Amino acid sequence: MKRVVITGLGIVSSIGNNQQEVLASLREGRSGITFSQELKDSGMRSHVWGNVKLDTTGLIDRKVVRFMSDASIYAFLSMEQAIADAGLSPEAYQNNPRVGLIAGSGGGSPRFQVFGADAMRGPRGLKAVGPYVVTKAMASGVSACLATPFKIHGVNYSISSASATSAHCIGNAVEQIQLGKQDIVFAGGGEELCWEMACEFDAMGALSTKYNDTPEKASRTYDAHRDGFVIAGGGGMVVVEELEHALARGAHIYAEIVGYGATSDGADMVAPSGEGAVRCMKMAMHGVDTPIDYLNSHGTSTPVGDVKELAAIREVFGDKSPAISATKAMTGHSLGAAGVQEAIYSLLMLEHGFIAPSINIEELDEQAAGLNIVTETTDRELTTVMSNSFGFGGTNATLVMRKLKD
Amino acid sequence: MKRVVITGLGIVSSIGNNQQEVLASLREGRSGITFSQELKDSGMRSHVWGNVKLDTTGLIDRKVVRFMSDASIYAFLSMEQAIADAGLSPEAYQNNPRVGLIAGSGGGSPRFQVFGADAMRGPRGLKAVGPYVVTKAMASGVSACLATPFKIHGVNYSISSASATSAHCIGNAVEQIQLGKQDIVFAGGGEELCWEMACEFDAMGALSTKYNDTPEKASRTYDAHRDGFVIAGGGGMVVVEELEHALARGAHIYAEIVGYGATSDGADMVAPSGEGAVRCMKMAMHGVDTPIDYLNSHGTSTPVGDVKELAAIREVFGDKSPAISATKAMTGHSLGAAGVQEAIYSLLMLEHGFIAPSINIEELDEQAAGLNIVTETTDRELTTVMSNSFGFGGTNATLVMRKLKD
Ligand SMILES: *C(=O)CCCCCCCCCCC
Ligand SMILES: *C(=O)CCCCCCCCCCC
Repeated sequence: MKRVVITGLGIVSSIGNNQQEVLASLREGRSGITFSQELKDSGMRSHVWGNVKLDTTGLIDRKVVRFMSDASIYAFLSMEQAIADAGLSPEAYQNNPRVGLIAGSGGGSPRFQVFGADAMRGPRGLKAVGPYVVTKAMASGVSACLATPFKIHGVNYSISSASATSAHCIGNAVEQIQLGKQDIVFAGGGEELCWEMACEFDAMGALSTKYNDTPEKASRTYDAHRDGFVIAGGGGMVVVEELEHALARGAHIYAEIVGYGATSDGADMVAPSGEGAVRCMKMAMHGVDTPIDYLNSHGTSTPVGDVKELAAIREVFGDKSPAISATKAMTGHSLGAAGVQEAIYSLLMLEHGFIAPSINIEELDEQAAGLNIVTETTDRELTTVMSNSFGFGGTNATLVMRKLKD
Repeated sequence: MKRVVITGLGIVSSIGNNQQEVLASLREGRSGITFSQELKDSGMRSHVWGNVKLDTTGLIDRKVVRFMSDASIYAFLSMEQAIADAGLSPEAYQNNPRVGLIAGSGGGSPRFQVFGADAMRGPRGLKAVGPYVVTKAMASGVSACLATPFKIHGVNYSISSASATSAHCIGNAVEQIQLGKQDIVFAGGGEELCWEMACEFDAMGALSTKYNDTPEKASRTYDAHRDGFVIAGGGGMVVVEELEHALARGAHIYAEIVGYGATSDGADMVAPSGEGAVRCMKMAMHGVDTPIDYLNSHGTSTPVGDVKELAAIREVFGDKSPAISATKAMTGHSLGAAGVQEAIYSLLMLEHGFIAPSINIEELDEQAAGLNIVTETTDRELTTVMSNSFGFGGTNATLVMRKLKD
């Protein structure tokens, strides 16, 4: 029954360590992809990634960071930013039963799980493993490592759904507020970047391997010669809040979440059916009586995936399709963190009135003909935006956000 | 607004491969803990575990099982049982937008995450890794691997929260129905059992190590000489359904879910605060006009944990406490699968009118004095039952289930 808005955001990504840096990159169509000596040394074929350009050493208290893996660290930093951006003080959100946290990652921590196994097999056994691997490697690490130090008393758990992970976290947060159980819920996620995890993707042939010499051109959603996505890492968090509660404290409102769709393909384990995406987008548009001005597609730069989504978009919008752009062309695929980060990019476009470009399209794919895929930064007042997130196992999520009247 | 009931269940645990075996074990007070050569050979101090005594070979189609890890296998078999028990046919739950699945695991698959890293570092590299490690190792493996083959079209994702994982999955399923978004939601989870995961717990001193010579006595919740929990694996699944929809199809109803609590401690990373549990139980009891007849405790058999929960119980019920028993004394701690399996044990006690015994208590802990702890199988007509699930990161979940009027 309650209305839900976003009143704060935080982000650590391949194209910026805060929203100011991210805004700059989006407007310039700047790539965050670099060559990775780590991936190459591991024996992989894909040697490019969207890495976080930031030394996190000493940014978090020793007694707090000892339980964390990179996914949790990225999410933590993003939350600190979100709290400051939202203008919330400790006395308001801490030890408050009406304030919760829903954040997750797609793979937990392959790095620390492998570390533990490797240590256990050495001559020092248990002594070499140490007592902190469980909180670093458990699937709920991102929520557990944040809810505790931030003194959260409300809901506390992680939602995981591969590449749709953080989108579902935001959606579930919305639901908690609509149910009247929470007034504020920090929602987002994080994902570490390491060969331990990346090699499994390369092994299934999902990663780009043809552009290692020109890193910034590897991620090329919609380009006729795309050859897989570029793995990335990072984190993001947004403050989901009940409308009256936000207005009562004089919060800055970025937008209202007016639609949330969550569906399942029930078809293929790794490829989207398209049919599920159609139902997801429609579900998210139910009751939304303003046109979608911009759509931030899932578009990972894969042969099948890119066009399956475009086909879904055509069926949903008919001859009234919105401006479209795939920011992954610039940032790479941050997996579990993709949902929240892309929701954030969309919010920035909505807040500053511009559409970020879909870069690296040298030869548009035949199946993309006729659609308005923006390839250059465009100034334009936007009112309603949509963001898609699809994951392995046929899990779909769509979020629709709209400016609040006045 | 909608009322929610459980119309089917499935389970694969250390004390039974279906509800018939589980029921017999609960009544007899039979342990499912055995000696593990695998754990001993790995270099661990804890050599006992609650293993699934079932050969799963050929129980799942080749093309489907190739994408799964053990957690998914256990959950899959549990879902098959639940579907048959619920009396649902393919046309009833398949390709139906109103039917979903919410199931998870606490750690995904440490075994396959390590396999991938090991294979990659060998002479075959990517070829040895293979194309199936991602779906086996990703945190959402359990939901992805079930939703796809069972043709699920509704919600599809995993909730993870350490030892409260599958309890939150059931609670979220309840919310989806209350929101009127789904008519049926399969909820539960699974967890693999392997040294790759167990050694990290031993490394932090969380597992029992003093009773390897007498495996069946290692797990002893509330006993003065307990020394940590006994790790276990397995799966569970329940059919969460809207009341009218269930009645309309002549379904057998085990009970109605009349309360669901989800809170956070915001205190310690590994130990429960007690305060969070109090708030969680009170939240789940709100509006419930009948007394709690039986409480299936979290009780993992750890020095600190066991008494913190007892203190919370005492705070909530005072001198009028319900009958209490920790089934983990029999089954071991199945981590991510604990929530749903224990909900199932509780439903069986409600359905068959008996209280399972809290075994292995040779010297009751002094802090348990004055509480109604049951140590002998006791026939008694139950009407309302409660089950607690707490996890690392201070995450709490409580479910309250009650019989439906006549
Ligand atoms: C998006 O759907 C692509 C798949 C993301 C899965 C989450 C990350 C899993 C890492 C597992 C490492 C072996
Ligand atoms: C319950 O809270 C006890 C902790 C369970 C955490 C989930 C299982 C994580 C295993 C993988 C990391 C070692």
